[PDB]
Amino acid sequence: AGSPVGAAGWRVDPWIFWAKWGSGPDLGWHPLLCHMLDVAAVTLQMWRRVLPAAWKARISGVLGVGQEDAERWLAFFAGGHDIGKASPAFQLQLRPEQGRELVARRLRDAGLPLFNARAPHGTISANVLETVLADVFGLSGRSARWVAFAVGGHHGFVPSYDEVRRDLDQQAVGWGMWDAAREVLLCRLADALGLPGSSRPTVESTPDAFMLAGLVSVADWIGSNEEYFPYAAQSALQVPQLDAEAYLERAMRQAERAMASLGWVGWRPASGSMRLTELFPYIRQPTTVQAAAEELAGEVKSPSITIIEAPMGEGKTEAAMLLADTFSTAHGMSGCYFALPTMATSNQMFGRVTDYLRHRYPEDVVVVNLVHGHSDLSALLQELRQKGEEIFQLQGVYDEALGDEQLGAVVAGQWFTRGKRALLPPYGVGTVDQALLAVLQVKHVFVRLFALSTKTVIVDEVHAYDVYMTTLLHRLLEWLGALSVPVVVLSATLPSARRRELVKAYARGAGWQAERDLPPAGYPRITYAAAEDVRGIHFAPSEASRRKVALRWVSAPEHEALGQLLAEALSQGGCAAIICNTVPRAQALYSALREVFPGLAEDGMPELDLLHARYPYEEREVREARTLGRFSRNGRRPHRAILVATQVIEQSLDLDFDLMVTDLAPVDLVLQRMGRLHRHPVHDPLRPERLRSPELWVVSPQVMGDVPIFDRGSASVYDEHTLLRSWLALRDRDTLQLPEDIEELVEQVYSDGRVPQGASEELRSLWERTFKAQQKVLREDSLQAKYRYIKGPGYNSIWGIVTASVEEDAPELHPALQALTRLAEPSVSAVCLVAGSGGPCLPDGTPVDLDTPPDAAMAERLLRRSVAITDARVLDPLLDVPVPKGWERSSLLRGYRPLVFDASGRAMVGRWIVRIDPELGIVVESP
Ligand SMILES: Nc1ncnc2c1ncn2[C@H]1C[C@H](O)[C@@H](COP(=O)(O)OP(=O)(O)OP(=O)(O)O)O1
Ligand SMILES: [Mg+2]
Ligand code: NI
Ligand code: NI
Ligand code: NI
Repeated sequence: AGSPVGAAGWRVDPWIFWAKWGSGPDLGWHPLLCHMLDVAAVTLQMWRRVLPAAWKARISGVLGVGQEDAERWLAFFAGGHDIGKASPAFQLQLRPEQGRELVARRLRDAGLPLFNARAPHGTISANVLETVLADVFGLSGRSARWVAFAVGGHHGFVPSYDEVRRDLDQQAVGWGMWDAAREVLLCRLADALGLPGSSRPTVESTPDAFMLAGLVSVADWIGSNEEYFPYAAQSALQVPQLDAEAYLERAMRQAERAMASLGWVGWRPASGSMRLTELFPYIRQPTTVQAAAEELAGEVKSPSITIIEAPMGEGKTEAAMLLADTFSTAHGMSGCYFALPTMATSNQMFGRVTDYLRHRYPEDVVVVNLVHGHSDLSALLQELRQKGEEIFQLQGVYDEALGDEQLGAVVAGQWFTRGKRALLPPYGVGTVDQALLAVLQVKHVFVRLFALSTKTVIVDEVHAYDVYMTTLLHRLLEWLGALSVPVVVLSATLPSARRRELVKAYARGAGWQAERDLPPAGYPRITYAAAEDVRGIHFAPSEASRRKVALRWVSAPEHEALGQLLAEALSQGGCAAIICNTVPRAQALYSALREVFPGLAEDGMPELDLLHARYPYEEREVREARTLGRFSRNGRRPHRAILVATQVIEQSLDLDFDLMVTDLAPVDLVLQRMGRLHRHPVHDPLRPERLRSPELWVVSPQVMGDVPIFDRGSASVYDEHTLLRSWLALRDRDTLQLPEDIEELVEQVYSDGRVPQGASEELRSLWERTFKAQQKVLREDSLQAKYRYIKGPGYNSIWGIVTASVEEDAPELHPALQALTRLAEPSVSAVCLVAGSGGPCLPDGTPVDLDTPPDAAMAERLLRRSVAITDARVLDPLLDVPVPKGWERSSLLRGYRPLVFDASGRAMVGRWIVRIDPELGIVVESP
């Protein structure tokens, strides 16, 4: 520091600097030191009221200090996140319309030099902390640099090394008097936290600092809510006179109230030492997999991965929740995230999770988990309808890459509105995609790693096709292993190579130097892996799982006779499902099937029904509720019904069907679809005699010679070569011998064996060609990994864990990078409206003002019309439609495109016609 500073300069007065500033009705402002005390207070309350004890113990172990020192120091860093706001570049950012000259004269009175240079405040925070944390606070240079970059990454991305130590203007950061000012602020915040003269923490572990950045981001978000953290200054004209400690106390109580509103407090484990029959009253005699799980439960270690492989319908989820209960009770990991399969809704799972949660936690589960632990939109809607202003609302989030403070407040505020919100609460149910996003190079990934770090992860239903086609779960397992996160993976069946690479990934993250191989065990089995311990527990399949399943084919010439086949099969009655690989095929087959089954069912709704994601959300709620009401284990089963549907039935849902028709798919997916066939024994006596023998109809592809010709939709959804392997594995079967044939088929298709089996040359050509295509895809993804995936845990530099496109912002996320990695289909969110005078209107029938943000009621009614279009034909033209100016400033409606149908229910989008059918849902069609 090259500028001498006199005592008059050291008088400074800390309170003059601002961190938050008002706009309209709020003429006041928030002093920077107040904001730092607020974020530190939120960190303290997190440590004392939210975080699981195992997390605090482990982080205290990494820090090398006791839990008290770890608490005050983490609070010090998190409060130190905005230290760079004390720079000329940020203080002069103020709007001229809102008293910028007043702040200018106020700084000038202190004697601070002024400069017009501009830099993001977080990079400045890294630039100052990397030196100040060492030269004053006595931390090692590595810990200082690590805390500096991590804390400086809080608005989206950790700064690149050049951003902090090369391109950064000195005039932007300031020096001399500014350094004395920041030194004063940091010393006062530290004294308020009681840092002297406690032993200095070691922060040299890269992954830990990385997730800690996510903790800091969440803390700043909590401090950004003006309802719980009102600005201390009542007007720009005057600087408040404050005692830092009393303000810290008030900030702590406010933090407690704010986090209490989010339902993070207070999940007391309330042990306890419960058995499986107690947690789940509905089960009398536990299934064999649950028995082996109950036996394993007494021997589990704090960080370990479990892989459960049992036939579908055997009740693996209760075993997973059992191990999770053992983790929360006996190992201090009181939190869990239930990672659902991508096509699954959270609804049915959430009730099971709630029913388990009643046995371990007080009735706060009613007042907390019901609205906060749910990922899907219905909970957000009920939270909107409920009094009062239940949704968390941010303001004054100064993300430089967005155009203004409130815009950044909206983008950050999406974390409390979008499905990713389910990640935040200690118990949450949601898609596996939210957890898989943690390894992508996207905004705020460290927030995801931080959320996952505090909970055991339970991956419900893993498919072999997914683990074969992508590395996402492997990388997530590496980072999960680094964070000492317990993991349970449910699966109907996996190839041995897949289990090997998964356990290898979690072990690689764990740092487990032991290289001993996984013990062999017959199917069904439970793999297990702790530090010093590794197990392969085989167990006898339940006798109910021993069934022969008929496998009939319907060839393309017979395909139009398929409805007549449904007539001859269901003539005696009985439920039946028909899975389709794509929405348009489902709509078409349904339209064809309407002629065959006109009749109403006993429940007063038609026996024929359709289900897919492409509906306005309320209609989706109706059809989903009707389906779950018909075909669940306890539902009012119709004497006869037919349900055409996509793969939304294929995953997670607890449905039962007397008969199953399905499109060709990779075999693990077909079996997963087949798990809904005769799933519940209680339904056995009442089944029609024609359907008493389980039977699985598969839709055959057109076959020129011996060469299959897959339909374009399935070809676009699934890898073509895998479909070829599956069709070859299934084409000669007459009967499936469960449960061994499950593992047999899956280990046949995904394993090394090439079986042309002496067929035609053209088929060999199709084989080699489709395989070359698949390998070209996998290779191309492997070569683009630097631009897509974050560095693994063993990477040494805290910077460069995420490189480009840093601070865009905010880069996709779901529409873009999600698609290149095939994590999910790219899509547009849309709001179905109707045309009329005065612009777009709701169907019933009130006008919408697109120019202003919606009120919560109107936002709810608008969200009820929402739909996630994913069709390639109209996706781009829909993106070209601007998001209306009032919506992008709303966290509830950012990224949503209005979709104005006419009275005919038609709308002109691109060359294509979009139409909103009462039965078919949204329908794309050529004009
Ligand atoms: N021990 C049990 N005995 C009898 N029924 C049980 C038992 N445990 C759970 N069930 C019920 C609850 C569910 O409604 C139904 C299916 O359980 P479930 O956990 O969904 O199996 P699963 O998850 O392994 O199937 P899948 O592999 O297809 O996802 O059986
Ligand atoms: Mg399951
Ligand atoms: Ni900030
Ligand atoms: Ni801040
Ligand atoms: Ni901020």
